[PDB]
Amino acid sequence: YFQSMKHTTEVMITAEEIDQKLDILAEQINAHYADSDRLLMVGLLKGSVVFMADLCRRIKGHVEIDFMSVSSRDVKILKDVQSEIQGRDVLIVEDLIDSGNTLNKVRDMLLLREPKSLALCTLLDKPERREVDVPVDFIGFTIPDEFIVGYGIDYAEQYRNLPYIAKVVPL
Amino acid sequence: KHTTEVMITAEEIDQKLDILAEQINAHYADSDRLLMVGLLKGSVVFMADLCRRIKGHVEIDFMSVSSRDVKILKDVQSEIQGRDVLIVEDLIDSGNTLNKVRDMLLLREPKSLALCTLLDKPERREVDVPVDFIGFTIPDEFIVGYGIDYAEQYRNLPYIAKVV
Amino acid sequence: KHTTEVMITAEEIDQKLDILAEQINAHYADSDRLLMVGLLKGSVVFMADLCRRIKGHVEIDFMSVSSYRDVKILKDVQSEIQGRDVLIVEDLIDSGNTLNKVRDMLLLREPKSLALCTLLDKPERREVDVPVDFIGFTIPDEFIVGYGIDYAEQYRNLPYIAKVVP
Amino acid sequence: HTTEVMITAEEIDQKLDILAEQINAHYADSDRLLMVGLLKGSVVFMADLCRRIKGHVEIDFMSVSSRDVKILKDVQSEIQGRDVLIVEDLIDSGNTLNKVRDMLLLREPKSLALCTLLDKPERREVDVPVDFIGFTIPDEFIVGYGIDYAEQYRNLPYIAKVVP
Repeated sequence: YFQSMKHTTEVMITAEEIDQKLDILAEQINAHYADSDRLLMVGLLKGSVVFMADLCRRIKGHVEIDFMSVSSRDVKILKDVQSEIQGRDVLIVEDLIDSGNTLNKVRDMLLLREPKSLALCTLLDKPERREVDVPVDFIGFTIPDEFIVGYGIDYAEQYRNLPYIAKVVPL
Repeated sequence: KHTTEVMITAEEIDQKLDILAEQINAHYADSDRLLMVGLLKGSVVFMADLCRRIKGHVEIDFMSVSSRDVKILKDVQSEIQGRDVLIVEDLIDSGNTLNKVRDMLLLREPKSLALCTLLDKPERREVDVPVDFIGFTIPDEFIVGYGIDYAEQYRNLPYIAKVV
Repeated sequence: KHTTEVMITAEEIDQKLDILAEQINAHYADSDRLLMVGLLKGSVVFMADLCRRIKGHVEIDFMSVSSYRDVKILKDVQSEIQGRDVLIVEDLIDSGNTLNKVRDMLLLREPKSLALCTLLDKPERREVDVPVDFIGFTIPDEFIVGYGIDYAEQYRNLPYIAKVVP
Repeated sequence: HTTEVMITAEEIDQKLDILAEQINAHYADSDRLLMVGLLKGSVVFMADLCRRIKGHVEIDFMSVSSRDVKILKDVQSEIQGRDVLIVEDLIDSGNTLNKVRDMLLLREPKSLALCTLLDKPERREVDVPVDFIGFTIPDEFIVGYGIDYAEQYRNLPYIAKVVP
């Protein structure tokens, strides 16, 4: 069987618009952590990697980065952070928040380790999809509930490496 | 420099496992299913012997973990939400690690969470962790065997020994 | 939708573990120290029982791998393997596909020696010819549970090996 | 110590275009490319490079620690029958990459290749095949663009020499 293309992708947010938003988020984060000397940025794999890579290069001061892998089902830790959390300023960095369910469970687990502070930063937010009230400190774009990919977001492990955010559109 | 001397014999442990199993079986008599979770590596021998005496629909699972920080090196594979969960441990002394594990598991909203330890050193307690089932209450002796190591050795002793 | 029927009693398993320990202990007579490495979750009861019968300076460890779909390491061993005598301890071998990948992974770490012990072997299922040094029982291709082996996560805690009658 | 730019962000950017053209030509005929990075050092290079690679691309990550190379987190994605590209920020001794390449070869990828942004050929202690190299550099003490000194400097947008 030959499988014909069944969808295409159309740019929704360009690489340049994302770059602009990162400048804004970095101004907000840098201002927020002005009186902090060290910041630990924790990304959730796989989706946060592109965003974390770009953002971390704009954050000032002593910055450390780390990653965790969790399952979306209870939230299971597939890979924990390698850094100590207690007494540290911690910023969780995520590509997209929709339901909030995963981020809320990750927040709760980290809070147990008594960071000095815990904040959450998401590039994209679908506020319509929210199912639990998780506090998000820094938000890039507010978007409708579209089928989106790119800049770390996959569909069937495809499109994670698009430099822009696209919606997946049927023929 | 050191040697080992038997403190609690294999036969004494065997008798206490029957006593623990009766308490556990009575406690979960009305439960749909029980998930028993051991912490690696120390819990494996105790868990292996104990789970064989527990009635009903039993599943077993393991975690590996290594102050408020904890690192989860391996989480449980099984679902926790809405299930009866029994944490199975060889020895509780400070309770520091167990308390952190208990707190993390509580976030997953098990129907119930309980703790069983073969050995308890109550004089060593540094945090108030609730312990539901205890085999033997012991002084702070330097002990190995039945899963408990010194520098990774002696976990395979069938008895609990004092290191002399 | 199903029942169980005893295939190997707890007594028969106990007797076979004595035979296996005799073989293992004789095999490692000259060994300074042995690392026994069990695969989770299936090997845990067999490991617990067997390790208590093995002589000398013994250390135990565990790994968790996904079933062969690649064989992925979900939890690696904590111990160093390089230059150690290592015995992999498994509940059951059938296709051999998973154990073959595990053996290969451990060989890459350059142990002093590597050997494999399985309590149960279904040789009519073998797809890859992984060398096994110690075998407890050779069994027909039956739907089996108990002594660490599950059906849908149930029955791992049965103290005997049982056939499921569907 | 202090730091001094050795390779600018613009220079890295120019080289990533060169690397991307080589990779894109090499994999023009590929059904699925899987790019695999080692945490944490490869994340920045991976993020930049993957955005320039054409076709069906998936990315994944492993965490390994050297003593044996133990797998702290394996890839989530399937390797068997796929074209796989290991993406690394720096190769010096090659020891860890050689063990990683060997482990991935066991999974029978269609093809396996290695790309590094930086190579210190004079530091090589094992013969690992490297298919794509960005910059060949002397054994300078360096940080930035994912490479740390005691966990610091990973977020520098350029590659800096540490001058003590």
